[PDB]
Amino acid sequence: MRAKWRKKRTRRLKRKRRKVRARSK
Amino acid sequence: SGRGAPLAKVVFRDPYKYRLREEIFIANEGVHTGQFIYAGKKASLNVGNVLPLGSVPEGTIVSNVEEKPGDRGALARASGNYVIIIGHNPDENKTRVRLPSGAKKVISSDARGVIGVIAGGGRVDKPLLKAGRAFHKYRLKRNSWPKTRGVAMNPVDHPHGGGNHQHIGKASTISRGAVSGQKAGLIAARRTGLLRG
Amino acid sequence: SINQKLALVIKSGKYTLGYKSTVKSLRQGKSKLIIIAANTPVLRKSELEYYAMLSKTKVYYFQGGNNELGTAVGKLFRVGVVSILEAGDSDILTTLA
Amino acid sequence: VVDPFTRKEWFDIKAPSTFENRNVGKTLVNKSTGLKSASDALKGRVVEVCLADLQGSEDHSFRKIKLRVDEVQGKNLLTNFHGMDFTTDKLRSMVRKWQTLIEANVTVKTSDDYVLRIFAIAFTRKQANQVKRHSYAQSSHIRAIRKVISEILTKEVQGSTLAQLTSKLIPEVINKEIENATKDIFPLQNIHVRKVKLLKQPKFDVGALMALHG
Amino acid sequence: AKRTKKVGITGKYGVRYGSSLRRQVKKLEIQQHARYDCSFCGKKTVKRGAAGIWTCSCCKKTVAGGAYTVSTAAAATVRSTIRRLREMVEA
Amino acid sequence: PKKRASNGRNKKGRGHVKPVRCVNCSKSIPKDKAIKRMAIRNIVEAAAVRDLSEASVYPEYALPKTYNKLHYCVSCAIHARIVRVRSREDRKNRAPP
Amino acid sequence: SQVFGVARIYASFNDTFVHVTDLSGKETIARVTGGMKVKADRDESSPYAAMLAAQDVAAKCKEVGITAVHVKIRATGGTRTKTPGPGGQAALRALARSGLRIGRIEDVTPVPSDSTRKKGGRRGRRL
RNA sequence: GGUGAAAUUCUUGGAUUUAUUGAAGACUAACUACUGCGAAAGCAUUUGCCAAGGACGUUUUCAUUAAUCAAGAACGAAAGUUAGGGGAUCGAAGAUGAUCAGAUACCGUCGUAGUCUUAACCAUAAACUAUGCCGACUAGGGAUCGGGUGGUGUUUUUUUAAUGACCCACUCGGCACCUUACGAGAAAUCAAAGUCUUUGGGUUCUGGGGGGAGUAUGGUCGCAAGGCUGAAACUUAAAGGAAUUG
Ligand SMILES: [Mg+2]
Ligand SMILES: [Mg+2]
Ligand SMILES: [Mg+2]
Ligand SMILES: [Mg+2]
Ligand SMILES: [Mg+2]
Ligand SMILES: [Mg+2]
Ligand SMILES: [Mg+2]
Ligand SMILES: [Mg+2]
Ligand SMILES: [Mg+2]
Ligand SMILES: [Mg+2]
Ligand SMILES: [Mg+2]
Ligand SMILES: [Mg+2]
Ligand SMILES: [Mg+2]
Ligand SMILES: [Mg+2]
Ligand SMILES: [Mg+2]
Ligand SMILES: [Mg+2]
Ligand SMILES: [Mg+2]
Ligand SMILES: [Mg+2]
Ligand SMILES: [Mg+2]
Ligand SMILES: [Mg+2]
Ligand SMILES: [Mg+2]
Ligand SMILES: [Mg+2]
Ligand SMILES: [Mg+2]
Ligand SMILES: [Mg+2]
Ligand SMILES: [Mg+2]
Ligand SMILES: [Mg+2]
Ligand SMILES: [Mg+2]
Ligand SMILES: [Mg+2]
Ligand SMILES: [Mg+2]
Ligand SMILES: [Mg+2]
Ligand SMILES: [Mg+2]
Ligand SMILES: [Mg+2]
Ligand SMILES: [Mg+2]
Ligand SMILES: [Mg+2]
Ligand SMILES: [Mg+2]
Ligand SMILES: [Mg+2]
Ligand SMILES: [Mg+2]
Ligand SMILES: [Mg+2]
Ligand SMILES: [Mg+2]
Ligand SMILES: [Mg+2]
Ligand SMILES: [Zn+2]
Ligand SMILES: [Zn+2]
Repeated sequence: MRAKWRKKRTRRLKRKRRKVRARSK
Repeated sequence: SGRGAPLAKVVFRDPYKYRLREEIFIANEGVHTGQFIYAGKKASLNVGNVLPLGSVPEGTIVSNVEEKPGDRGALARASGNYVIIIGHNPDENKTRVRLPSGAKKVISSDARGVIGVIAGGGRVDKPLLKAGRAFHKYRLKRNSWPKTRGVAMNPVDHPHGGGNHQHIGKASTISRGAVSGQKAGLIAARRTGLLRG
Repeated sequence: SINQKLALVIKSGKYTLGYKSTVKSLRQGKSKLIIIAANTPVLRKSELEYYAMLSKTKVYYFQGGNNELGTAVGKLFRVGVVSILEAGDSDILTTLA
Repeated sequence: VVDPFTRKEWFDIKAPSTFENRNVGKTLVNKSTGLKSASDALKGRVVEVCLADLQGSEDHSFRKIKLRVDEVQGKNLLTNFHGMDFTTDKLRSMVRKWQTLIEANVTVKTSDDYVLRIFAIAFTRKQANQVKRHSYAQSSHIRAIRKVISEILTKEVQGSTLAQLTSKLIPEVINKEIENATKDIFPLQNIHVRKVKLLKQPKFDVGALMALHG
Repeated sequence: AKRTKKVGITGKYGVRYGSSLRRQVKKLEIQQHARYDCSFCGKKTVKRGAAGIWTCSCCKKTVAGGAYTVSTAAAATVRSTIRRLREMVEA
Repeated sequence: PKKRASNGRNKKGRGHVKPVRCVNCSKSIPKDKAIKRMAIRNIVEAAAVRDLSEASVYPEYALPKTYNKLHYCVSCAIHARIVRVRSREDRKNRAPP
Repeated sequence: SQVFGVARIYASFNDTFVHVTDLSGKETIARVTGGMKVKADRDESSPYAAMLAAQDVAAKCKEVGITAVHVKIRATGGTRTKTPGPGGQAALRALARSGLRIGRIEDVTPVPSDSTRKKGGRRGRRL
């Protein structure tokens, strides 16, 4: 749970939420 | 017309008769109308000037340079291109030079070149944007445009022709020792696929 | 100083600028020293140089071009040549090399 | 498998007249066989020697000097000046901490047309009565100290021929003359012309060489 | 008013060819239509002819130069390198 | 808790210093933090000089020292003999030997 | 009355070099390196290997006529070590006690006014 | 060659090493420090031009013009983005030789982008003194950088001067340091982190248990990577700070 990487993951897996809410148009 | 670089019309008096012989050079970046140009072994080292290669120090940047002496210019004539001199061998005078393509090469130290860089550099940095822009490009060059892929023809017309899908079928890298009618594709290629260099 | 020996000249003295005024300044011998910009053509330069020998008027060549000399005399236009007529209370007439 | 040394021959080296001890040593070259001109394999070589050897005394035990082989008069190699440098120990021992280094260079051309770069070194020293431990210069003194040094270094070349420069270097004369110009600006201790490098040479003129043979 | 946010001169092209390509020629169309100062008469009156042909309005010197600007960075450097070399054969 | 008043090491009043490279490790380290030590030694170890004394021509020849300045990162410096962990109250001392 | 060559050792780690040449440097005479007197693949740097190297070196220096030698020891340098390998001392001593006349030694290891990046990454060679 | 030791690689077309040269691009060693400068980010080769700045000096000048600041602006390491140059070195990716139970890690050889640069973006770092700025006051001591003042003072010896260097003494201003607390603090420690329950000199920002979460949503900036602003359901009795003994 190194913050640097609990936070890389937090972004890796939040642009994914952004890029999948645009499929749903 | 049809040349990226511009040309310099340069006039000299005739040494052996009372007239003018005008010469048609390729313009090096920086020479201007009304400039004086100096041509020959003792001519000084400034852009515009033609000198034999053995008479220019190692590092000089030159264009329109001869392969054999007196051929009047073979290497490095297109816009923005030049050759660097890398060294000398005054025993049987030869001069090593690097060409635009990155090829090194040795040529007779009497081979003349013009100091500086061919004008018009950077031409190929602008997107053509439009078929027509390239229509008129080859309008003034030769009937080589446009190009239909062989894969879109019938097998009567091209090694790549035919088939119920558009596909090449055998490998597309062709032996160098192939024969006319068979050399379509990547002739004598030695690798292939996207580079790492 | 170096360059502002011209700031002296415009206040404490009289000057004229441009080519065909500094031949009228020179055929009449009443010009003590002229300054020539760097980019004024060579043919122009040797004409003002010949008027120098005939008027016993010595000459200075300038680091910048005609765009730079204009601002050097606080003018807002290009000036290829300038003629000094009186230093008056300046420092330039004597002190040069 | 052939012992390539038996095909090789010795040539003794004589230095310029400007040096006390002229005959130095010997070198080696393959013998002049068919189209092989060992003369050409000889000229162009260079060798560096401590000034202790050229002048016998050891107060120039630093200061190596290079020398290059020009025309050979048959089995003797007459050589000409090529360049001088401070051995790295002498150099690295002058750069003690807690004191300011000063350096300058200037590329000048000599009476005989020789263009060359010459390097000066100098370290500020403490004044005798000092109580603070460092004796640093002040960057305006350094600029001033730098300015005067380049003027004398330039004035001595072109106010001297190259051979004259050899004549005026072995005595370390210009160190004093630089010491006699910066005395009023800051103390300074290790004033030295640290290096001399030959950048270009004129047409041969073998006459100048044979002036250095006796 | 400000006529447009970013397209600038490439408004003529409208919506076609892709924005990045349009942005790529905007750069060079500004360069090539610019008025360059004259190295001879000091006037901002040099404008491109054909590619590589730069010529001043009044003083009418013509300079062979870049395809879209009057002096490519490469030729500026080359002028440096030759000077550095010339300044040495001069010594 | 803050272990040293020098924070890491000896930089007060600039903000950024510049990096050097450990001679053993190659690691980047700010110059003010590096552990510095001079290897001032002769080119001869214990003995081997009077085994070379009569081996030399040149009656009068001094002994040239071989100079080289060394920078250590913290980790290397600790792992060699260069510095050692010190007590709490012993860390405030700048006596070399 | 005595004659001269120049020594030129290279005290690297992983190896030490000993080869002498005309005071010119151009024409050289027998090179022998520390990895010719061992074949363990590792200890080519070792002092023992350097001794056997100088001893086999000086013998060839006698066979042609080198009375004496000036020496120029040299670490790797560049951006790499500046501190000379362990088989430098051993070769030099194994050269005096070998019977050549000497004097005028310099450390010629190359050092930059510095420049160009060092290998390792900024976290250093970590093991 | 490289390494703990190896191997990948190179080599009788002579490598490695030597000597003589040449090119290219980055860097600015040693000198380099409890030293300087800058609003901060940061700035170390020479010289030239260009504007700028603090401190000091001052029986010059205006006279309250000032402190701190929602809104709004400039600058902002490294990496990253777009285009041209440049591309020696190092080198995310990658490729490989090892090591390993595995080892697309550490170590070894390569190596793309990158590293430099111009023209545009980006706006963030343990961007740290983890200490807002202005003002006032309250201990002891020795150094140092700048500027000034003083002395039959040492050398400069140019004869003595006079400067520069130095010495001693003062002082204004700055980077810091030592001792100590009389005071502060949970303590580590602190000359401010003091002049506070004996609680008020002026002002700006931020925090209110731990998670969830800098997430969701709206807005906005960005080409993008992302930045700025920013919840709630829900869950939990501790997380946490400093020190003590083992
Ligand atoms: Mg097609
Ligand atoms: Mg069809
Ligand atoms: Mg067919
Ligand atoms: Mg086929
Ligand atoms: Mg087909
Ligand atoms: Mg298809
Ligand atoms: Mg297909
Ligand atoms: Mg008129
Ligand atoms: Mg801790
Ligand atoms: Mg400051
Ligand atoms: Mg910082
Ligand atoms: Mg050193
Ligand atoms: Mg090895
Ligand atoms: Mg470890
Ligand atoms: Mg070789
Ligand atoms: Mg460079
Ligand atoms: Mg300083
Ligand atoms: Mg430096
Ligand atoms: Mg705001
Ligand atoms: Mg940045
Ligand atoms: Mg950046
Ligand atoms: Mg690029
Ligand atoms: Mg690269
Ligand atoms: Mg590498
Ligand atoms: Mg990998
Ligand atoms: Mg690796
Ligand atoms: Mg980039
Ligand atoms: Mg912004
Ligand atoms: Mg922040
Ligand atoms: Mg903070
Ligand atoms: Mg506070
Ligand atoms: Mg205060
Ligand atoms: Mg106090
Ligand atoms: Mg003072
Ligand atoms: Mg005084
Ligand atoms: Mg006094
Ligand atoms: Mg909470
Ligand atoms: Mg949002
Ligand atoms: Mg519980
Ligand atoms: Mg704790
Ligand atoms: Zn014009
Ligand atoms: Zn380390």
